[PDB]
Amino acid sequence: IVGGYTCGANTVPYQVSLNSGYHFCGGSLINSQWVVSAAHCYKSGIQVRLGEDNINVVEGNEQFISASKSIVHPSYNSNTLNNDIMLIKLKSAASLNSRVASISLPTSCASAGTQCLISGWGNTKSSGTSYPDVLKCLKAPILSDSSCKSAYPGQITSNMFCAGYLEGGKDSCQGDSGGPVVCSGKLQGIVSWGSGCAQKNKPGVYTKVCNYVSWIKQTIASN
Ligand SMILES: COc1cccc(CN)c1
Ligand SMILES: [Ca+2]
Repeated sequence: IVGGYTCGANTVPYQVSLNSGYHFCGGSLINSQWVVSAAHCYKSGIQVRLGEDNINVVEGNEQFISASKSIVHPSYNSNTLNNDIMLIKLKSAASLNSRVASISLPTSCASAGTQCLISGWGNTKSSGTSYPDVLKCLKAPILSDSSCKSAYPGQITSNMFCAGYLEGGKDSCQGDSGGPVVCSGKLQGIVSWGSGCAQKNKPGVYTKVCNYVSWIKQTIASN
């Protein structure tokens, strides 16, 4: 997260870190046994880390649970990043509490201008590289479909939305991938793509979760 703030430990209880020997992506806990992430975050050997603030230190609220299965969306296209969503099932159910908690799926899609919270452990520089140990947060509005399409001609599908600031300076970044965009207590987005971080006229692009609720529910009910 570029241009954000330190969230504060365990203030984003659905936020998870996906670890394959190191943090590589974020995710969102949506029930005791399942995580939503980006399809581009797919790899084998994933351990889900919940209850994290400083990802380099054991601080006492963590649960580390290996994934038993990953399910990438059937329609994910890695080139276009259309349908950039994946589910990850935990080997064991997480113990839910104030600091480890699920986030509700959307019942409605959020509109442009809605204010959301985007979070992650990704790079904090628009030009350099600095990775924070503690969770970073950004408050950002959903952008209009027209402005998003104008920003990225030819690339925005009905399964994507833009959020952020056309002026630059505040954005998601590498390693934030897969993480949450939450608006009014519901997971409306997944950190997906962009062109660099925090550049003018290149806001972040997010998977449009409301489009996937039926798939998510059905998949969970049978797996
Ligand atoms: C270029 O790498 C990125 C990864 C996640 C999100 C974004 C959006 N600025 C960019
Ligand atoms: Ca930790």
